[PDB]
Amino acid sequence: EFLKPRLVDIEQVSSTHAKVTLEPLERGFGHTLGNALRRILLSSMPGCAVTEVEIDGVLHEYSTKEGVQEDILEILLNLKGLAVRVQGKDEVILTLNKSGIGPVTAADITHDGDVEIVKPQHVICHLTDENASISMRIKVQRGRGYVPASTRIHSEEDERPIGRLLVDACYSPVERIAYNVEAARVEQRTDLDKLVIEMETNGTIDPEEAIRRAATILAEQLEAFVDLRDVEFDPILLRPVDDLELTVRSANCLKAEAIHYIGDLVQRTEVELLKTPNLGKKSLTEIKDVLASRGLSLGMRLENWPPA
Amino acid sequence: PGVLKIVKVYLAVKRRIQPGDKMAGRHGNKGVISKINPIEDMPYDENGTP
Amino acid sequence: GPEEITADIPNVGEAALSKLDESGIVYIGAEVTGGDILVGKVTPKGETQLTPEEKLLRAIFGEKASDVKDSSLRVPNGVSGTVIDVQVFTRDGVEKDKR
Repeated sequence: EFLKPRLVDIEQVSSTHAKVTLEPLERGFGHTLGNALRRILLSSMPGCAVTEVEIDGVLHEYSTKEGVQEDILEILLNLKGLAVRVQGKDEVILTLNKSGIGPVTAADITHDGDVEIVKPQHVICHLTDENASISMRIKVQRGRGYVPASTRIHSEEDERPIGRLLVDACYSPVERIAYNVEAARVEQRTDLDKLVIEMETNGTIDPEEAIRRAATILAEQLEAFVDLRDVEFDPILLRPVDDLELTVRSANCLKAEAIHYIGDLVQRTEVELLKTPNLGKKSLTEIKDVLASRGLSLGMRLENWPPA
Repeated sequence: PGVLKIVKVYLAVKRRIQPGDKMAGRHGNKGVISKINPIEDMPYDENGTP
Repeated sequence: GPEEITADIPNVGEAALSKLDESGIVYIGAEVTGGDILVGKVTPKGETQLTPEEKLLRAIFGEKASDVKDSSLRVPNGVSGTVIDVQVFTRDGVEKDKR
């Protein structure tokens, strides 16, 4: 009873600006689809952005390298905006070496196997003498959303040598997106809606692929709604008592009172186990002696007791 | 004369913005941030710029 | 005596000595947080009665046997960042630091 929207008349204004048209739409679905797709496209779009940078002569982001016009901070800020598209890899290393006079642009970065620089005119630093050279390595990854450098700690699971300048990552290619609804040119029907989406990205992702990915994400999220339905731990404890190196007159008495684990012995306050038959004043101190040797003071209070 | 050697160490920390950080214009309108909203949640005009 | 400054600090593990140079100063550019060691400054202690336990302790361990007291500058809790610069200074006559 509802016409199915189709992807038709996709055109590109520039290398970044793009317009996408969905011609068949019903009365209220234009705005709903437009807003949902805008939120999906802005929120979570896969992309690639520079993760870390190692420069040969520097030690920290707050240093100055002789022969360059910009501080290392400004170089990192410039690199954060680099736009690069990768294929089949997720931890790709980019090396850049240049010596001379003038700006050093993204086009100088050595041509990797499968790495495309969307814009090569992206100036990143300036060399201001004849005998100065720059040599740096960029590790660039693949991600989903904004991830600050500070909030990542798993990268410190392996110790990072001094010289690794961590930069923030954005990963989101869609810089801007707007939508609009218009009356369709179809005349046979009474009235139909046509949706137009303009997206300004960094050039890393094709518009049509972005629309398809957003639609797939929305469908996967809806898959939940399509069918509702639905209508004593530390190793020291849990250890058998026959290891504390106890005496013979204790072992039979210990088994006689159903003490098979180390823990349940700890939970016995002093004033009460003395009522045990043939416990022994000197023997009881020996139990307290060997048990305190493990650091378990008598009289602890537990919550629950498993049977294993 | 009691001193024999002196050493001084400088640390640098990059403080970012966050909810409690105080912000104001230059007409006397101060305030404290309350929520760092995601991009798609802010109001946007006809051209899509939030 | 003198509160000499050295990298080697008695009774401190090798993990806390990862960022200390051959003189006892954090490497420029190392990242510090929490209570990491900045400079290894040791204050000598007073002892002149070589008890048998003291002599056994000196025999089983180093010559000082950790009698020198450790008073090292450390980062106060809640302070983080990367070391930028170190500006050590020397008295005339004393041996100059390697740094």
